[PDB]
Amino acid sequence: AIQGIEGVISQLQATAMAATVSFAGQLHAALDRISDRQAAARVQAEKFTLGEPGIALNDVMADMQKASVSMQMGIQVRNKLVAAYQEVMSMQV
Amino acid sequence: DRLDAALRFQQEALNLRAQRQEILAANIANADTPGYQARDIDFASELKKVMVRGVALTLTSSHHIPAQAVAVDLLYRVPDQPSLDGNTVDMDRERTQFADNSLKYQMGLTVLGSQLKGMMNVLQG
Amino acid sequence: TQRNETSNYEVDRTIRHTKMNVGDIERLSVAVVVNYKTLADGKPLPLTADQ
Amino acid sequence: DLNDAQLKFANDVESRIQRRIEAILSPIVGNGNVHAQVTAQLDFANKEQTEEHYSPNGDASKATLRSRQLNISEQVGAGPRSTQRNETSNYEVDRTIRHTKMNVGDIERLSVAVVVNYKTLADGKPLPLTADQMKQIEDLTREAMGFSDKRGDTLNVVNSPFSA
Amino acid sequence: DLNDAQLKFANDVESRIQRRIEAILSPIVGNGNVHAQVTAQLDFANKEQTEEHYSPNGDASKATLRSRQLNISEQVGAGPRSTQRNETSNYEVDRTIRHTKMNVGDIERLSVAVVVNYKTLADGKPLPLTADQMKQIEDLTREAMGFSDKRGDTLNVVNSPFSA
Amino acid sequence: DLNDAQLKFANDVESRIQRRIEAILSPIVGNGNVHAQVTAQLDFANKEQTEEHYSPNGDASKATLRSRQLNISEQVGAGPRSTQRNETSNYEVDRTIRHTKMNVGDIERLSVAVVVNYKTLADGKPLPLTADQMKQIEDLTREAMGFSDKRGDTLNVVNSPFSA
Amino acid sequence: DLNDAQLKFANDVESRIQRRIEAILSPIVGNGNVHAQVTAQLDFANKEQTEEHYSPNGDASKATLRSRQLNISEQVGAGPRSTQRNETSNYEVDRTIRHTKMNVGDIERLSVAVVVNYKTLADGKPLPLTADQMKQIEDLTREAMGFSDKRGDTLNVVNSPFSA
Repeated sequence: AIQGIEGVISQLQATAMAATVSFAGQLHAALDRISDRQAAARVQAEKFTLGEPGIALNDVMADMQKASVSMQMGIQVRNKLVAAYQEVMSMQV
Repeated sequence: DRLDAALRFQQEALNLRAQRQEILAANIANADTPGYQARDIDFASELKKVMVRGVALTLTSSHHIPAQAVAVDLLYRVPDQPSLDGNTVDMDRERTQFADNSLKYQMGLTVLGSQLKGMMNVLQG
Repeated sequence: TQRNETSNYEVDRTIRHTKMNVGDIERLSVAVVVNYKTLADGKPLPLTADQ
Repeated sequence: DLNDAQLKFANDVESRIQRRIEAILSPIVGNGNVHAQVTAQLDFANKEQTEEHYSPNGDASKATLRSRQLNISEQVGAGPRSTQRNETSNYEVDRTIRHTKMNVGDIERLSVAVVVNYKTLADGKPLPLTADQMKQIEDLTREAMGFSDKRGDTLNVVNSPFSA
Repeated sequence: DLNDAQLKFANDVESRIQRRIEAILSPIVGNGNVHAQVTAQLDFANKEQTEEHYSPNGDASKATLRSRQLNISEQVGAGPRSTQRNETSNYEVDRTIRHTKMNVGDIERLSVAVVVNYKTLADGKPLPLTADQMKQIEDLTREAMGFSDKRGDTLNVVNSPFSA
Repeated sequence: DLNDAQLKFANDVESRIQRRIEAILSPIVGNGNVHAQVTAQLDFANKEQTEEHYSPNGDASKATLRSRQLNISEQVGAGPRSTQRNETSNYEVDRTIRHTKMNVGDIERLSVAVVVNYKTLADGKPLPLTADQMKQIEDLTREAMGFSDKRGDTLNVVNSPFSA
Repeated sequence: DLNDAQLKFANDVESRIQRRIEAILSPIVGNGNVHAQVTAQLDFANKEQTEEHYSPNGDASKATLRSRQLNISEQVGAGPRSTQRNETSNYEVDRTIRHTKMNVGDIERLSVAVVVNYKTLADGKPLPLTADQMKQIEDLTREAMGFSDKRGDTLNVVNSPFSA
């Protein structure tokens, strides 16, 4: 809106001028990547089921397996993080 | 994006094997149509060119059709013998290539499955 | 003949945000009355069309 | 509250326009031989505007490109001709964002009423003014009031003898 | 509040333009034989603008390239000719970003009213001025006021005898 | 607040230009026999600009390369000829980034009004100046004011007898 | 604030150029028989520039190589000839990065106005100077002012008798 183009003129005027890492942001990015891969695989499989011509079965299965691998990696990382947190928060200070 | 990069070569080779299998099956189907020239793809060259290397409409709105945006050089197989109907499909070569392509497709499946199996076995604990 | 054309455009855009003032005038009607002209004699002579 | 402040703002603007007109109309017509009053239609509405402009790039001479793929095929056998041209072009366009916040209290339409006196000579006869002098007064008042046609300004100067 | 500050700013600008005109009009016409008043239409609207310009690269002579793939094939058997040209080009373009914040309080349109007196000789007859002198006064006032045509400036100088 | 500072800045610039003109116009025309006033249109808008320029590399003589693959095939059987040329080129281009922050308070357009007196000899007759002397005064004023045509500077020097 | 400092910087530069001109113009023309004034258009805009230059390597004689693969095949059966040349070359190029920060306060355009007096002999007749002497004065002033054509410098020296 008006707010949005003010923001975009601000962006350009900082770009002209040019010419804190947070763990929560990284976790959100990783979750978004896993969800995006899963959604892409699901959409491709749905389209292939509906008889779309330009999609092959081997690609569908490979994409599903890659999404499964990514989600398993996410699960294992979550398990390790939870174990570390529960170990740290169980101290006697 | 390292999982995509690690599995890219074998998946692309498998897709190319499926495409060439479709082309060989089309060659076998048209074995008796006159004036047909047998076609095929050079697997190696196409695979390297795919590994080395449309425009969908901009859906800025949340209420408009997504529309559509919409490449292998088909090489002619050199004929073995002349035929009066002008059909260059030599069935012996096509059958040998069909068996070879099916076998190599299965091998590509085995290799890709082994890679995925190892990657999933590493994470299992 | 076959022609497949796909084009993505960028368009001019103008957003105007307006907050009208409270207390503006909508319709003004005015009633004016003038007197006659009493000369030195005292006769109330009416005004003219030009005046 | 705020309405009274706006009204006082309008009154000050009108009074200053009146004084500016009187200042130039005094030396030639004379002190007291000229009276003017000003009314001002003002703008107390807060407006915010953002403007985006794209330079057209439909002409190939002014079109700026980043990537271009041109596949051309001609299989001549007009006979069994077969022409095929697949062209893909990505452009970079000029862009101008203007953000404007209009001032509160601007003038929308100014109408001014000016009345001048007659000329009483040494005898005392109230001789009216001439057409050239009236035109000069009109021009001077237009200059003083900042007369403009986009605003819709109206000016009326009439000549009449002042009452005792 | 802010409106009064803007109005005082306008009054000071107008007064200084008036004084600058009077300063040059005094030595030749004489003290008191010239009166001028200035009104100023000012700009109190905050504007911010960002401009992007791309140099055109449609001509191959001024086109800057990073990578170019040109596949050319000609299978001559016009007969059974077969020409095929696949061209892919990636360009680098000139870029100019300009960020501008316009000043608050600039002048939009200046109109100035100047009145001069007649010339009373030793006898006392109010002899009017000449066309050449009037043109000189107009030019001097245009110079003093900073007359410009893009702004839309209007100037009116008239000659008339001053009242007592 | 800031507007008053800008106005005082303009007044000081105008006064110094006036004094510089008067300094050279004094020795020849004489003390008091010359009066000049200066008005300045200034630039109080903050501008920031970044410029990128790419040297063209369309000519093979000035083209700088990092990697080049040239596959050439000619299967002559024009007969059943078959030519095929696949060329891939990666270039390195000259690059110039310029970042500019324009100064606040620069002069946009300067117009100057200068008036000179007549020449009263020992008898006392106000003899006007000559064309050559007027041209010399114009040139001197142009030099003093920093006259330029890109800015749009205007200068007007007229000759007239000063009043008592 | 900063504008006043810039203005004082300009005034000092102009005064020193004036004094340098006067210093050489004094011994020959005489004390007081020469007056000069200088105006300076200065550069108060902060500019930063980075320049990259690549030496061309299109000629095989000046081309520097790291790795080169040249596959050549000629199957002669022109008959059924079959030539095939696959060439891949990786180059190393000369590179020059220049980073420049322009000084704030540099001179853009200098215009100087100089006026000289006449020559009063023992009798007292104000004899004007000669063309050769005027040319010498022009050359000396050009040397003193640092006259250059890239800047766009203008110089005007005129001869006229000084007033009492």
